[PDB]
Amino acid sequence: RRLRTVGELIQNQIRVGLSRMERVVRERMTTQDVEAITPQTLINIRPVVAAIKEFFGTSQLSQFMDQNNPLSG
Amino acid sequence: TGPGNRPLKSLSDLLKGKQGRFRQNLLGKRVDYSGRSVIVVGPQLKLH
Amino acid sequence: DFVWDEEESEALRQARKDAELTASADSVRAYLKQIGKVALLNAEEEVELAKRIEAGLYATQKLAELAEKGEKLPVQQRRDMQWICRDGDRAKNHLLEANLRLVVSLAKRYTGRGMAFLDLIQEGNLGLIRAVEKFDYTKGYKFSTYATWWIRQAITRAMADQARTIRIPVHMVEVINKLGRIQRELLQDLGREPTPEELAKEMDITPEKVLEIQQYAR
Amino acid sequence: RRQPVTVLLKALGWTNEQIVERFGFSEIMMGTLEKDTTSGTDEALLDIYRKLRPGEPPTKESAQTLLENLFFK
Repeated sequence: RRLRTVGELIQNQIRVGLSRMERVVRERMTTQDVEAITPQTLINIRPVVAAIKEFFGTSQLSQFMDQNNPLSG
Repeated sequence: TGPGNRPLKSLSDLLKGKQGRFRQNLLGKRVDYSGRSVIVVGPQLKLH
Repeated sequence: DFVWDEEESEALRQARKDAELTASADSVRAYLKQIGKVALLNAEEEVELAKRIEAGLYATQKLAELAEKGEKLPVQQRRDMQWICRDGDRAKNHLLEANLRLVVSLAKRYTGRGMAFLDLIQEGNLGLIRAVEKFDYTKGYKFSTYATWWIRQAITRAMADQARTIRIPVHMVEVINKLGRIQRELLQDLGREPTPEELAKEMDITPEKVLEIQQYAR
Repeated sequence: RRQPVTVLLKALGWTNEQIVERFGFSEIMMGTLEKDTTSGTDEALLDIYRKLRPGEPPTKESAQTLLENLFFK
């Protein structure tokens, strides 16, 4: 058994979002003039931001901190 | 099936399902004129 | 020819599973047996039938007038009129009998989209009833080509009617939901509607299965 | 579905001589090898592909690349 800590938990969702953005790049890299294409025009950040927001807003492991008292937190 | 690609409920389903007519009374239900509270020992009370 | 590749084995595996419904509305075989055999009719015979139909309708009109307002001609002539109306009814029946397989061949194109083959055939039959009510010997068309428009428009109207007997299989809902989700995601990220090749890439199925499953969507 | 383990070894490029040389120390492995209806790599790959892709047409490239994509790519 091992601990998937906060960093790895965030990393997995970053990976999913980057996987979506990768498909975005695969498409719009092959639909534009090779002269006009630039790195900033191949990338759509919205999937990555959406995945991070989804993690921090919906994941069971992201929880309201128990602020009953210092020991609880 | 309806627009959602799900079957329509028929007459039998009124009484067939887990929430059918024959099982409505059996399951627990909320009741009026009721309350709930923590208990403490009333040693001075009579048994009734 | 003879082939027993893996695809044929899978097809028979599917057929044995589909055969679990006896009088399936998707099967026209019993309906075809009920049609029997009636020969295809040429233009002269069809115009003859239409002429008889209209003559019988007019005979019915005049006979209905004479059944009420008196002025009845002697029974000997009334008997010939009574023969004409029956002849018109028989002509209508024969002219409808002549095109049931036309209805079937027009319906076979719409199968697989939700409605059973026999229900589509019934809609086409009613379109044919509509056709015979508007046919005209003056216009001179072949009845088959003329009635084809009525059959197909009736089938489309029934298909495009909000209230229809859509009877999608139980063993297709889950894959249709998956198709919808994946198509939605690909539309949102690709910037355009995905071609079935991309869908097949994502679902791990052959593309023609994508084209087949998409027919059930509405 | 379960298969004799040698069906995998042959699919990976092992000949009966190599399997005997490596696993000859155990009689159950030899009994599995000697009671396997598979002649060589291509037949083993096609047999694996049938189970992996039921109902689909098997071919050399399909099976050979599928077994690699499963575990080694």
